[PDB]
Amino acid sequence: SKAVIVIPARYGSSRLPGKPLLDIVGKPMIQHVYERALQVAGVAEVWVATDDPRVEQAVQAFGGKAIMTRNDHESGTDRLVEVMHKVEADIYINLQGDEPMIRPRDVETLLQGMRDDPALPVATLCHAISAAEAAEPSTVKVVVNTRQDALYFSRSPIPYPRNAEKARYLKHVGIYAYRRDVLQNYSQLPESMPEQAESLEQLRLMNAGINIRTFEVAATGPGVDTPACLEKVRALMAQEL
Amino acid sequence: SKAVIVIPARYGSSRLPGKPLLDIVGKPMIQHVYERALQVAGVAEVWVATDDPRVEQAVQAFGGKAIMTRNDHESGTDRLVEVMHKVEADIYINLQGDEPMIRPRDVETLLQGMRDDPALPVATLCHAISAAEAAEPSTVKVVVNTRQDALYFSRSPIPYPRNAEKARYLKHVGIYAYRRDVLQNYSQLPESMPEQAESLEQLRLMNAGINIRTFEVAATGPGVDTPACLEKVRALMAQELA
Ligand SMILES: Nc1ccn([C@@H]2O[C@H](COP(=O)(O)O[C@@]3(C(=O)O)C[C@@H](O)[C@@H](O)[C@@H]([C@H](O)CO)O3)[C@@H](O)[C@H]2O)c(=O)n1
Ligand SMILES: Nc1ccn([C@@H]2O[C@H](COP(=O)(O)O)[C@@H](O)[C@H]2O)c(=O)n1
Ligand SMILES: [Mg+2]
Ligand SMILES: [Mg+2]
Repeated sequence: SKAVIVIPARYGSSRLPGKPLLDIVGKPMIQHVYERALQVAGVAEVWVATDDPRVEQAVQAFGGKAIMTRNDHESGTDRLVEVMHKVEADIYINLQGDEPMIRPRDVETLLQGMRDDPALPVATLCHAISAAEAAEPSTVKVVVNTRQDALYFSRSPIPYPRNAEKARYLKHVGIYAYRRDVLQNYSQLPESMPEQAESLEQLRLMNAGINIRTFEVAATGPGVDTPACLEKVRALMAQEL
Repeated sequence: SKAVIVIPARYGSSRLPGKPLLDIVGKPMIQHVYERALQVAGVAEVWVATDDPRVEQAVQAFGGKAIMTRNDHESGTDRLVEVMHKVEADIYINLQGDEPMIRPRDVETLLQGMRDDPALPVATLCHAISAAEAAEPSTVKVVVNTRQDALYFSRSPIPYPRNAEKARYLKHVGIYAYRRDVLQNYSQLPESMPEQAESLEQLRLMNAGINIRTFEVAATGPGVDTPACLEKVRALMAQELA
């Protein structure tokens, strides 16, 4: 069972142009994600899928591996599909390029989940959050069954607190592990109403009946979408030293 | 394929003490639900399940079949399990005792779905609603996939309207059809945190990986839960006789 990591890292960004190259305590963000991907055991290759020559140069300068991809993809998943046709693997792990506080051990948990059950199509992560936190539509909630399969991904606070002291909440951590066959059939899947209404691409998978198993991990460090959040990651990663 | 209908009828009610006996055009609500259940084709027997002798006498007075069940039951579905041990059937249909405007044709659609797919564990009903109607916690919402299977049920307005113009809402009609094996171990299913927080019995099935297929029907008549709606129901019900 060959497994590879692919890190979507487009140069463009609405809030932080050239995000991948932003310096964090001495190293460009994309490097922090790449080096940590390298600490994950059981993975044969780690790639940074980019669209700009500057990102590609930056990745090669610190020893990393980069692969150029179409500069008109609508999302990291669509770019991952392009990489799939080019890099042969049985399992592909999609790691966000703007989440440098990722924990290698967390990615191992994810991989183990795929290998312990070869029938599992997709796997992802999640961690506990308060009800106050679950109220934010910017934070995605996931509801799971006993086997930990996802029932639904929503920006609405679910489960609903009819009996609030009985409610337990979960934030979805955007890391994904995919079986090869799922990426091969991907471009054929139609966008679904829940997906367009919620603005949650993973819903496209649930629509088509493809199962996604979650795996709980401890609370995860913040991502880099805003200048404010960027200073947050710096202060955090620095002190971590 | 033997199919039977069981109508749970707990007496108590915070808002409407004794809903089942509440009169509607000269018939206890429970009668309207029973007579309509009798119009459903393909069903061999129709029972009413209660924990209160007052409801029991009321059903026998109009010549219906009534069975007494424990009072410690947590839900209607748990109550049907007790009935299951005594009343044999391949398929059990749980019809709410407080929705008198039920359409026999909709229950047949439900039964047809079970028979068309002998592998389907549970089937239920749903119908389109406005976003405004979906805001109410008392109205349960359901979100499905392309095979009409349910993804999740909630009192919360789902799907969340990030792009409000693309949100389409489906209201869950609380009628259920289950294979016998579903009930035989429904009361032995692990606790569902979602069930406990949302107070939705069907969530115990999802928590256990048991599939529930949805079937869309036309907008249904309101229910007798609030003194406000109870009047809308009498007006309509009487208007129907006309
Ligand atoms: N301990 C209990 C509680 C309820 N019931 C009976 O079960 C039926 C369904 O209950 P409901 O409370 O009116 O309806 C609910 C509700 O909460 O509105 C139950 C809930 O678990 C779930 O089945 C939703 C559906 O999602 C449809 O809304 O519907 C009623 O005839 C009620 O008397 C019972 O027998 N024993
Ligand atoms: N069109 C797109 C959109 C996002 N992505 C990647 O997906 C991740 C998260 O997306 P955001 O730009 O929205 O933060 C980033 O690593 C980003 O580079 C991509 O490679 N192509
Ligand atoms: Mg982002
Ligand atoms: Mg009701």
